[PDB]
Amino acid sequence: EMEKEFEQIDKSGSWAAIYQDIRHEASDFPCRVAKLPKNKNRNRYRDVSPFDHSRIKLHQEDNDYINASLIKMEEAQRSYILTQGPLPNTCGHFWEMVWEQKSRGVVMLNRVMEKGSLKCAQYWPQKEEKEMIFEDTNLKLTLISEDIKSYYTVRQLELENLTTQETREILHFHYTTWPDFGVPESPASFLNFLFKVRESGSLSPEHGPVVVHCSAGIGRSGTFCLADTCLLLMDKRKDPSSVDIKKVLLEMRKFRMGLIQTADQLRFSYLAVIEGAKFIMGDSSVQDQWKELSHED
Ligand SMILES: CNC(=O)[C@H]1Cc2ccc(NS(=O)(=O)O)cc2CN1C(=O)OC(C)(C)C
Ligand SMILES: [Cl-]
Ligand SMILES: [Cl-]
Ligand SMILES: [Cl-]
Ligand SMILES: [Cl-]
Ligand SMILES: [Cl-]
Ligand SMILES: [Mg+2]
Repeated sequence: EMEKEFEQIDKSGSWAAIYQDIRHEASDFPCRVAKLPKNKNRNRYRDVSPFDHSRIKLHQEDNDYINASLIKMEEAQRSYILTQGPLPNTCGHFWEMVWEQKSRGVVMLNRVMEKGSLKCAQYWPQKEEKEMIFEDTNLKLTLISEDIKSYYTVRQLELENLTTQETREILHFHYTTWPDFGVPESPASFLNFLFKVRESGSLSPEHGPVVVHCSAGIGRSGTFCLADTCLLLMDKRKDPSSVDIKKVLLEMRKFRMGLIQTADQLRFSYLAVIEGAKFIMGDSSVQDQWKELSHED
């Protein structure tokens, strides 16, 4: 049981050792496509690649490759697409993937510039009147509106397939205060934002999988998806004790390497899940309290 386990690990001071064991046990599958010479400039990080079995394929002829993985959680019945922050030359592929996979939401857990460097291309329009055309993929993207809170911004985007003229609303949930290789400021701020994504409907099984990215699409992204699936699992069963966090993380790691990048992101994951369980088991009030503690205004 996660809370018993949590205190035990904290008491013994062994998050590092628990975390390294997950890395030692983690799946190792091939990434032959990611490593083809022709795809070198489609990858942000040499040592962060999608496994071939789980990679999202673009529906070109030409080159179907994008650094993106379908994390398909069978028992939870939720899927997520995890991806790197798109590069200047892969922004059209990124929106092409959103369109073909029928995603309704994109969750971005990084900033475009972190520690003085460009960790993600500016892949969405910052101004209504200056829309983006991705000519390679025949798509157009327009900012419709935004709601800026203290530490996250929600945008409404309209994506248009120029070849068909069909349009879709995409919601963009941008967490702007989660440091690279870091943890959110509190369980409350992370959970306030996670429940905003949930409330939008973007995770409904009537849509394609939500797109989740940070810079590499593994650390902050893994943390977000792990907390969510753990909460979903206990919500389905109404049974917090039936969730094994480390087993869930190992299962997700069958679909993409490196998910959760530090022992403190692991420990933060347990914090978020232990706290969010209050909500799941019927303590209505904690949602307002998270919103307050997060200081979103
Ligand atoms: C340590 N650093 C690294 O391993 C790499 C890969 C990574 C993997 C994961 C990652 N975290 S996250 O997935 O964005 O939370 C950030 C980075 C940033 N990196 C880098 O900036 O390293 C580069 C490629 C820029 C030299
Ligand atoms: Cl930004
Ligand atoms: Cl900076
Ligand atoms: Cl970039
Ligand atoms: Cl940072
Ligand atoms: Cl790792
Ligand atoms: Mg304006």
